[PDB]
Amino acid sequence: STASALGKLQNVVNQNAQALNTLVKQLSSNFGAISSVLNDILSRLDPPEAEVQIDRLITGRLQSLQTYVTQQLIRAAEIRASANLAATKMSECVLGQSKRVDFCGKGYHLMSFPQSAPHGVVFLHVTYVPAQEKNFTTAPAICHDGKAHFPREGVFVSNGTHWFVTQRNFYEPQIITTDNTFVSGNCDVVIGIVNNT
Amino acid sequence: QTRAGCLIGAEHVNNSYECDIPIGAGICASYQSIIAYTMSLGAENSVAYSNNSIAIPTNFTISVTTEILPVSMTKTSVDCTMYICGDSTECSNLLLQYGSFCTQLNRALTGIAVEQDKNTQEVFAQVKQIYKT
Amino acid sequence: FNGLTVLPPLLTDEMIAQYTSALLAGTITSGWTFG
Amino acid sequence: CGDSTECSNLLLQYGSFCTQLNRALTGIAVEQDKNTQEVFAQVKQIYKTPPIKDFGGFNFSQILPDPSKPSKRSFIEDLLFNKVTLKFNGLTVLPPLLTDEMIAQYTSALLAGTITSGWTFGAGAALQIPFAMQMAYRFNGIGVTQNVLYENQKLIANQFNSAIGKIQDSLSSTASALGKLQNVVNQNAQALNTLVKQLSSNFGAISSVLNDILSRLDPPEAEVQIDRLITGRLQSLQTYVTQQLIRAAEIRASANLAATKMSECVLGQS
Amino acid sequence: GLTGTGVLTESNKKFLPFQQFGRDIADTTDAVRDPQTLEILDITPCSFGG
Ligand SMILES: *[C@@H]1O[C@H](CO)[C@@H](O[C@@H]2O[C@H](CO)[C@@H](O)[C@H](O)[C@H]2NC(C)=O)[C@H](O)[C@H]1NC(C)=O
Ligand SMILES: *[C@@H]1O[C@H](CO)[C@@H](O[C@@H]2O[C@H](CO)[C@@H](O)[C@H](O)[C@H]2NC(C)=O)[C@H](O)[C@H]1NC(C)=O
Ligand SMILES: *[C@@H]1O[C@H](CO)[C@@H](O[C@@H]2O[C@H](CO)[C@@H](O)[C@H](O)[C@H]2NC(C)=O)[C@H](O)[C@H]1NC(C)=O
Ligand SMILES: *[C@@H]1O[C@H](CO)[C@@H](O[C@@H]2O[C@H](CO)[C@@H](O)[C@H](O)[C@H]2NC(C)=O)[C@H](O)[C@H]1NC(C)=O
Ligand SMILES: *[C@@H]1O[C@H](CO)[C@@H](O[C@@H]2O[C@H](CO)[C@@H](O)[C@H](O)[C@H]2NC(C)=O)[C@H](O)[C@H]1NC(C)=O
Ligand SMILES: *[C@@H]1O[C@H](CO)[C@@H](O[C@@H]2O[C@H](CO)[C@@H](O)[C@H](O)[C@H]2NC(C)=O)[C@H](O)[C@H]1NC(C)=O
Ligand SMILES: *[C@@H]1O[C@H](CO)[C@@H](O[C@@H]2O[C@H](CO)[C@@H](O)[C@H](O)[C@H]2NC(C)=O)[C@H](O)[C@H]1NC(C)=O
Ligand SMILES: *[C@@H]1O[C@H](CO)[C@@H](O)[C@H](O)[C@H]1NC(C)=O
Repeated sequence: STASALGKLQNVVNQNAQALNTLVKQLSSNFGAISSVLNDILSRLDPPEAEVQIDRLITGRLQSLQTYVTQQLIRAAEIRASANLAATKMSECVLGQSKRVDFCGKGYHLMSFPQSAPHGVVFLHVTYVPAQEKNFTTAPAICHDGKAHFPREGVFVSNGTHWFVTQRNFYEPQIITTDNTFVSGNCDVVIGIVNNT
Repeated sequence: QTRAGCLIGAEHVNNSYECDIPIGAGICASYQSIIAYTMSLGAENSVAYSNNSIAIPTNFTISVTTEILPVSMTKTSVDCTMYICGDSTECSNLLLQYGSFCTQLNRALTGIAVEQDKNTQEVFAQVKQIYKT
Repeated sequence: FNGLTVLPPLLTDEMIAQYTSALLAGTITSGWTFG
Repeated sequence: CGDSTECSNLLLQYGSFCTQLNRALTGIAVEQDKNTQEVFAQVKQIYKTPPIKDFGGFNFSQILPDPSKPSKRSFIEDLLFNKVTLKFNGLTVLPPLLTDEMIAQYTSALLAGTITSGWTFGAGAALQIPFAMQMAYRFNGIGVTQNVLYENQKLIANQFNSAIGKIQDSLSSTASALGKLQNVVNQNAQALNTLVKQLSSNFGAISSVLNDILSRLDPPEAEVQIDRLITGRLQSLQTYVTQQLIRAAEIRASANLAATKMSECVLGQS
Repeated sequence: GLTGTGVLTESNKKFLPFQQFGRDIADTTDAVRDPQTLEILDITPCSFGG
């Protein structure tokens, strides 16, 4: 339904067409000579000054052609940079799972699929986005029997009355056991430790 | 009167919306009549920080987004002695005394074309076998 | 025209479609192992 | 031409070079705006730091915005802005789209988000988290167990505060630490200055001013003299434009790198 | 004998008693001294823009 989502490829095509059009239209300029067509100059006067007129035409057309070529070189360099980036993206986000944040997609990357387009490529990135947050009270460690317990993976939370351990990215409370925690030191130096069992 | 100059034909409002048509110096205009205003950088919220409170998600969503990248452009070729002389012996003889300004251009264009082919090949040819579902 | 020519690309669009199909089938069936 | 009818009439037969030059410069300007916006606009909302600040003993007073100053900039930002320091002849300078206040607002939003919510806000909705626990996660991410952080909290906070103070003093006292930005400013100014200076050249004509040539000769050779000046000035202007294009490409590469660094190192751990 | 277009204003520059006119940089005249009143004026180019 929505159009104008492919602005970049369209811009590339338009720039190339515009450059070609201006180059071909430059052929209709006098550059100070008596005419813009070489056959009439040849057919209207003797050599000794035909050389003068042709020199004017030649220098003008050379300048135009050189300008065109230089612009083309600059544009090609830019396109090559973009293509290198695309190759890296397809190597990293399609043949594997990427950890560098926001490189491909917004969220936590899962996978990607490529599709072809007339002068480029389109990636579809699949990402995981959390939602429906909730708020809890938390502590850094638990003091029990004069020892300090920390969680292996997860974090301590409480709903107001009891304490649990959860993984960081999904609410899933569990009873605090000696298997999901480890011990180090005594509850004296940790700021914010709480009493529990 | 704006820091970017002077503007006639549009009305200045005190609101602030998303930018449609950039004008400059932090202001832009849009169609409603035509109105000019100051850009809004986004919404405004204050996350509720505290030293013993945490927020944990309870659900998730799966999202799909696009990314578009150009990889190549058209390969073009131009001939000097036809472009600037158009099959004239006298023009060719006069151009001859400029050295080589036409070997160079052809070399440049050919290099560009070969580069385009290499670009496409390295982007897409990433596998050794053609797998089938 | 006056000496301006356009050259065709080496890889036709059918071949590019075939590459994309191969990549997508590989990632659906085997995961990241085929990389 | 500089307001000479004869010069304009002679120039009329040179084609459509002006469209090309203005088109190139317009492309450059639009690209500049896109560069800035792409680097800095990494967030959707404008977060705000809470009025009460107890970040486990860590102290951010040097980098948080100061409402006292009209600039609404932090201490370090003022030092940076005071460190580097800098419509005449048919050439003009256009203002940027984003003012400095907006850049400061973006920077403040990023800082508040990362201090208050960790790396969550870069992948959805910001989630509150006490700062010490965030630092514990960050240690756990480099192979050191979180046990270590909580038992050495005060020492770590002191080291961080001292390092911030040291970087403040080093930046304030020592100069020539910002060579790149000063270099960019100097290059732009020098290019413009030499382009203006080129007006006084002769290019083989009898004089460098159109009025004298017009008022001291009949048209038949006055045309030749103006033609020589025209071609010389046109060539100089072309040279300027090409140099600008090269420099712009280089700056675009640098800006892309900056955006990648901001995304991968401020919104997450690398 | 010094010709040019622009807008003329009053200026507070102090010409040392033998100069006639001043330029800033890149050889662009900025101030003049009128041969009769012997006071320093200021020249500003007439406004333009796209
Ligand atoms: C968890 O509880 C806190 C505090 O009860 C909630 O904080 C709210 O924050 C907004 C924005 O600062 C205020 O407008 C509300 O008044 C606060 N609620 C209060 C004070 O009860 C917070 O929204 C809750 N939810 C989450 C996910 O943190
Ligand atoms: C916090 O969670 C705990 C466990 O999910 C809740 O305790 C349970 O509450 C239900 C509701 O009546 C009882 O049927 C269970 O027997 C309780 N479990 C135990 C072990 O006693 C507790 O009510 C929650 N607190 C709040 C404020 O919602
Ligand atoms: C977290 O913040 C709270 C409130 O800002 C701190 O509670 C303060 O503790 C001190 C020392 O016990 C008391 O003198 C204050 O009266 C308390 N504040 C209030 C509002 O009651 C707490 O110390 C902080 N640190 C934690 C909980 O580890
Ligand atoms: C956690 O429990 C311990 C012991 O069960 C508490 O330590 C006692 O604290 C009181 C008041 O500070 C002292 O009078 C006792 O002598 C302490 N007993 C021991 C064995 O140390 C500790 O205060 C509790 N923590 C909290 C936050 O209430
Ligand atoms: C998580 O979110 C999903 C969708 O956002 C919830 O699934 C919806 O549940 C309602 C009521 O049960 C249905 O009417 C919708 O049709 C469901 N959506 C889909 C796509 O099936 C889901 O219930 C949420 N999880 C929890 C625990 O509430
Ligand atoms: C955070 O560090 C700043 C350093 O800039 C502290 O501010 C200084 O505090 C000392 C002692 O009060 C004063 O002598 C300085 O004049 C202050 N400097 C400035 C620029 O105001 C600040 O106190 C520290 N934060 C806390 C909570 O102590
Ligand atoms: C040129 O002659 C006029 C005429 O006298 C001078 O103007 C006089 O200047 C004096 C000096 O301030 C005044 O007191 C008179 O009132 C002026 N009179 C008139 C009619 O202008 C002028 O100073 C002379 N300029 C020179 C000598 O450079
Ligand atoms: C609103 O806009 C009007 C005119 O655009 C202006 O005079 C006024 O100061 C603005 N602010 C308020 C609060 O009315």
